[PDB]
Amino acid sequence: YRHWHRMSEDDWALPLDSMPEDVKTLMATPQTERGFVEDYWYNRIRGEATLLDPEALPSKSYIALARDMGLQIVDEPSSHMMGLIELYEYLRGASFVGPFGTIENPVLVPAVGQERVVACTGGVGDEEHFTLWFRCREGFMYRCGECDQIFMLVRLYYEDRYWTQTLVRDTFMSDGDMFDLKTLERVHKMWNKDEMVRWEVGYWAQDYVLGKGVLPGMVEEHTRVN
Amino acid sequence: GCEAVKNPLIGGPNQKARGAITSGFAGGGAKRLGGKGYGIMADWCDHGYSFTKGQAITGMPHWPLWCGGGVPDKFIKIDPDVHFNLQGYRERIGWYGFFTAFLQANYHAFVYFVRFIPINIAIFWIYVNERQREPQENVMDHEEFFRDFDSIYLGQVFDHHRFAEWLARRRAVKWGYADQIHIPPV
Amino acid sequence: RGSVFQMPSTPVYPLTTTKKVAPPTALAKRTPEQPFGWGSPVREDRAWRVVPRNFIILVIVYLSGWAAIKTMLPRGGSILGQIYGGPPKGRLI
Amino acid sequence: AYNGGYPFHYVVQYDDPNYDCEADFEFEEIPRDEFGVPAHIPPELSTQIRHTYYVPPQYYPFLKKLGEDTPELKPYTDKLIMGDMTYDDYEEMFYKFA
Amino acid sequence: KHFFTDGANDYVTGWENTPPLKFPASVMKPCDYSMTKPIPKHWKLRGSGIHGPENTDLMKLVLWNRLKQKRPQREVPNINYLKDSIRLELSVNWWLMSCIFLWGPWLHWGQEYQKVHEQPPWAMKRIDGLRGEGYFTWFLE
Amino acid sequence: VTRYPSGTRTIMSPYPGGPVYQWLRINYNYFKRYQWRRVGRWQMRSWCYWKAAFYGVPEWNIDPTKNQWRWCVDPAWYGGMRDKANMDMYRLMVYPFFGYALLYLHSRFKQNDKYNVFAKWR
Amino acid sequence: PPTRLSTPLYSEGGAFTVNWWRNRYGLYSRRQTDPMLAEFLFRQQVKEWFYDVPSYNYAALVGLALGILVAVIWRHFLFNPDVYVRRQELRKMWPDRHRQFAYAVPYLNPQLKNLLLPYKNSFI
Amino acid sequence: TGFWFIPNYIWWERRYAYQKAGFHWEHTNRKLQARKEALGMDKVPASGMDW
Amino acid sequence: GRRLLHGNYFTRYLFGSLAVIWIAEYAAACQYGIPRHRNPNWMWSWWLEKQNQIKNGEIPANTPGYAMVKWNNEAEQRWLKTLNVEAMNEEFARRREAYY
Amino acid sequence: ISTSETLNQKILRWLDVTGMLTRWHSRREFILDMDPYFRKNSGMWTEWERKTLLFLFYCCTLATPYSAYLDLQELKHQGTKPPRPVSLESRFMNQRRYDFTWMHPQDKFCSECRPVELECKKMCFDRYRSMDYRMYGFQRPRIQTYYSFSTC
Amino acid sequence: EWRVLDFIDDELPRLLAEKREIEKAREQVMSKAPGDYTQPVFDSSVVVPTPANLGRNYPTLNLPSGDPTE
Ligand SMILES: CCCCCCCC/C=C/CCCCCCCC(=O)OC[C@H](COP(=O)(O)OCCN)OC(=O)CCCCCCC/C=C/CCCCCCCC
Ligand SMILES: CCCCCCCC/C=C/CCCCCCCC(=O)OC[C@H](COP(=O)(O)OCCN)OC(=O)CCCCCCC/C=C/CCCCCCCC
Ligand SMILES: [Zn+2]
Repeated sequence: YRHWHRMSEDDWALPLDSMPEDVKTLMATPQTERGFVEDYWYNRIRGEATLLDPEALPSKSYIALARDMGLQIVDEPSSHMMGLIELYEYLRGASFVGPFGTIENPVLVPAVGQERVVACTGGVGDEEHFTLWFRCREGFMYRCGECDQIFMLVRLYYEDRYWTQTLVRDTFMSDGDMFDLKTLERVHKMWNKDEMVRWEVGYWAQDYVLGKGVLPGMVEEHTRVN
Repeated sequence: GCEAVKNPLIGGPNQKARGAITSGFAGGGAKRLGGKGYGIMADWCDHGYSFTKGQAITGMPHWPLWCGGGVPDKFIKIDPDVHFNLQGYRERIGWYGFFTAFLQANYHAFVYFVRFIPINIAIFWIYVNERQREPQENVMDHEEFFRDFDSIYLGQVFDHHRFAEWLARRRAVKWGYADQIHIPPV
Repeated sequence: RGSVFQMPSTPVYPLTTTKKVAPPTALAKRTPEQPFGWGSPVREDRAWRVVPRNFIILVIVYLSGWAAIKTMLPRGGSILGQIYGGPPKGRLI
Repeated sequence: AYNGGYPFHYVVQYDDPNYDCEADFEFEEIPRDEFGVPAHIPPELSTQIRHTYYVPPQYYPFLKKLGEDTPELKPYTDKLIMGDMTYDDYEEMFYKFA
Repeated sequence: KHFFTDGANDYVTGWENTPPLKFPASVMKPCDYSMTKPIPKHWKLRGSGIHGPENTDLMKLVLWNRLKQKRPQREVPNINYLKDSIRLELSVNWWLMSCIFLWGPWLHWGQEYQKVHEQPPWAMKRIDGLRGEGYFTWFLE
Repeated sequence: VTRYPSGTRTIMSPYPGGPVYQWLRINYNYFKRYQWRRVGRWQMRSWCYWKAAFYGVPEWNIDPTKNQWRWCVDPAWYGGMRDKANMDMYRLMVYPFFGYALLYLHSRFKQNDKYNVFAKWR
Repeated sequence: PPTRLSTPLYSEGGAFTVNWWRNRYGLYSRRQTDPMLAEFLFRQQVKEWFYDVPSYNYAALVGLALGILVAVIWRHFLFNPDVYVRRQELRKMWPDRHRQFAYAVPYLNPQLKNLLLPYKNSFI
Repeated sequence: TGFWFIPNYIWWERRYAYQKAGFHWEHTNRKLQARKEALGMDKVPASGMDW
Repeated sequence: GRRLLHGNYFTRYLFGSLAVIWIAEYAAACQYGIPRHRNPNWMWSWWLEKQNQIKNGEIPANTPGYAMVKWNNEAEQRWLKTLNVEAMNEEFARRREAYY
Repeated sequence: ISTSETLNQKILRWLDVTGMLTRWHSRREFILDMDPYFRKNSGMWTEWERKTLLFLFYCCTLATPYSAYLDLQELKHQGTKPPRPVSLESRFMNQRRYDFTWMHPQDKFCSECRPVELECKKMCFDRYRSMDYRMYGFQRPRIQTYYSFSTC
Repeated sequence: EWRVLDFIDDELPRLLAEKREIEKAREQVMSKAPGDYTQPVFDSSVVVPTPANLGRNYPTLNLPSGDPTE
């Protein structure tokens, strides 16, 4: 959005030193129990394990492929929530302009709390009036006293929580078959051999499953000076 | 008071039990000295580039802004749980620790003064070096000047070395040290 | 280790033949005693001792020299005056 | 058309595996760009050279499956299989299906 | 340009109101739905209708304005842009050259002439009997 | 094509140059890269005014939810005890300042002979 | 004033027109982030300030006041015998400033002074 | 407030009395005339210097 | 890339303003009939006549102006007691001989 | 004198003693004269930007000696500035309502002298020294000190 | 690739073989009927990067080899 500042380096990828060292437990943790860093590396390890196995991709369904990469198959419930989330974020630093509100289609006023201050400017052209500010509280269909424009408050609330991308992913995504560490090892040997590492994440991940320091050059990789 | 003050350390175990964090150094993770690491890695000592050794001690700062990002947990040394929670911190650090913390809180101001003072010393040297010297003869008699206007007003441009010598002899006469100095011949 | 953007042109990991023992922090793990920093070697915090010590010495030298100059040299208009501001030797006032 | 054409974030590569731009003070190593172009070849010249993505041939059957299931996606997948997909072609594919 | 302007010289965030011209309209187009044909009455409003990311063009603008921040190479600007970027720098440098090779020589000549004739070569010699160089800018007399 | 060490051989002439020339070229190259630039590297790294502003500030955690001290704590006290100590030290100087300021008022009051208001007419 | 963004706004050519104003209105604006929104805000401002009849009265008053102001400044510099920008006369004693004394009488007899002085009989 | 007023008060009162007695050089001059009277010498070496 | 000012605004309004100032000043001079011939000298007629006499050799060279007035102030009386124009001329003559 | 090169090449070689010309005509040589940290960003520069930068840098560094010459002549001129006539005290000249003490509010050194009136201060310092009070300055002849710019 | 280009003198025979194999594979996959996703038949040992040949550890060539005094 225009109100956001510049992408960080982390916005693209995370450093491999932030990979959890207990990979064996990481790949067995349920999604609802994974933190932001743990969830990043669960998806990256599992997603790259399937993508770096070309011979199996054509026989893998889009439902299974999306699960491996950690992408959520969309549906009307989740689409509604995500859309209203992105609309809330956009309105943080953007103007609020849209069609005239009526009983059939009230002006939708997203909010996290139970109230949001709103102003009615009336219709277009000569039907526009001076700003009339009012407090839009949930559970009431508001009508402007001047132009009769109907307003309504929409709350991004779900089960004692507000709506977030993390909440939407946890509520609607279902964990599939438990990730098999044999796949990690098999793909690791595929792209990492004879001092050539073409899957750096899988070389670090396999090292942790082995106990940290087992694979060649990994003790030297983990030895820091400050 | 606390163990941390008694035995200052940077990034050890049992930080919470030790009771305080005495080092403002943040970051690390470099594989070599002076190498690319995480965090900003700033301190009063043992950081940056060593002039005497001509070697890098820590790498360039990794800012927590767009140009960089967060620090991996493996290399975090200032735990906010212990860094904050200042309840009764004065008892943990003692009076000398309080003095140390105050002095260490002004590293930014110290960094500035180290960069600002040198030029000002140079400017002051200009003043001191000039103040020692006798004043030049700014003015002479109004009448005598106009009776020899051309020589005085234009002597410098025509021959500056002889004009300089003439000025010196007049200074020696105006301050009564003519018989105590030998003015070099031109 | 640095940015995720800088990388080697050829991705190679050395098969180190040296038999040096592994530094303790190289094989370390997060622990309840060490929630953070377990991958970095512990070091001495010289600043905590050197900053307050050096500051005291400089202040003592600064004040002691100032007192000395203003009490062990003849009275004068400035410090430079009290050092190089007397009349020429042999000039009786 | 932003920041004078300088990307805010970009990849740099180094030939020496143990090279550190912050610790070392040598004067012989020449950094490369994301495509591998050495830094001594100016941007105006390297940007004219055509760079295409080469995937291992074991991926061709997968890229073929994608094209058939989504015919609108087929022309982009065909370019990738034939080694004719530049970065610009990839960007067009990415934003077309958003 | 030196000064930052949100609309034109937005280098702090790099935001651009419209997509690159290189992109086909089928891939990305400027966010402009002013020409939308009238909606049939039997169509029903599903979305909010509010101007925002529900519109495809606006969504793609936001997406691109964030994913454009990483690029494999530089987008070389043309020489016209490069000249404008350092217009003041180049002009000041030429001003320094003028001050050394144009102002310098004639100023020296004037002083040397003044030495011999009492007044600069671009002044009217006086007869009043007053002494000194006198004015230098003759056109401000 | 033979590649010489950077900055050691001229490309302007097929003749490398005479002994004095080569000495000047080699030694200036060394002085710039390994002697003069020691000062610049020292100032840039060890005395950065912007690194010093972040001295004593906690690391920025990669986990986004572990940096809440950014808004839970005011920026003036991001430094923990160091920043609290600086405030506390200046706090200790309040009453010394009051005595000092009160003395100035007394100094002016006395110098203006305002204490002799009654003695003047007695 | 059109109410649909599809209907274009007429602009003259020159340095103060609808097109000239559009180019510069949003230079410092954080709110004009896309064409649709930018045009809506631009027309909103134009409608409010340039289609307001009474606003044009103030435009007349600023022009009149500024024109008088610029001219009175210029007149002092160009004609007032006591304002010196050149230095020739200031490098001479008062009795020798003939070129500056030439401004005196012409400046002492402006047209309006001759035209309005006869009307003192309406005050005395 | 009074506690820290005392040391400032004492310092200023001594300073004020000194300043009323004369300038710094008038003070050193009075000690020079006294030294010239003690020795009966019209001109004596300046302080910190020998004869 | 969008422009706010005239493409050559700095030179345009600098040289342009100077041109308008110069032209307006000429117009103002014409309307008031101001003499436009620069005189760098003082206009004291008696003084300029004394200066011509010096140039003609009627008054000896380097003779001060206070050696020619009919009223002298105190400081000029002080100077007249030490004034020797004849000696000054001889000294200048000696300098010329040495130089050549 | 070497005959293995042309006269033009010899002149250019000597002007390249510091490598300036070589860095202009070789991109590789310019990038390898940068310290490694900044060499990382070099590949993005255009040749237009690179040579324009060198041109601005070279013009500046080549004019510094000229400014240095102009400044030295200025110092010499001030070091031997000609004496000027003593000012007659005109109708509105040398008006004083109070002594000059803003520099020394408490000490009140040289109350009669003006802030940078060096000759008045010298005689005033002499009085203080004659009164057994040391003052700094105005004692060494100019020609016997370094950096005076008054020596023949 | 640019890194390989620095060693084209030695890699040329492999590069020519690699070119042929990639072309064979492209042809086979393109010509296959829709729904046929079998792997192409080619010699992967000459194609880099692939599991069969993960490449070579190329030495840096940024080393001066000339004496400035000659
Ligand atoms: C067939 C066609 C041939 C045409 C030939 C054209 C020849 C033209 C020659 C022009 C020569 C100009 C020389 C100017 C010398 C000025 C020297 C000078 O003043 O130096 C001092 C002065 C500073 O003095 P200060 O003491 O500081 O006093 C002033 C400030 N207070 O320094 C400067 O001005 C520095 C700049 C010096 C510039 C010298 C310019 C030389 C120009 C040569 C041009 C040759 C053109 C040849 C064309 C050939 C075509 C076939
Ligand atoms: C960039 C290349 C180099 C340029 C170098 C220029 C160097 C000199 C610059 C000096 C300052 C600018 C003015 C120059 C004026 C030149 C002509 C001149 O001498 O003018 C003299 C003349 C009067 O001279 P005197 O005969 O002594 O007086 C007689 C009785 N009144 O003065 C002027 O005209 C110049 C002073 C006024 C300048 C500005 C014009 C006056 C009106 C100002 C209006 C201000 C309000 C806002 C206006 C907005 C735009 C309409
Ligand atoms: Zn309404």
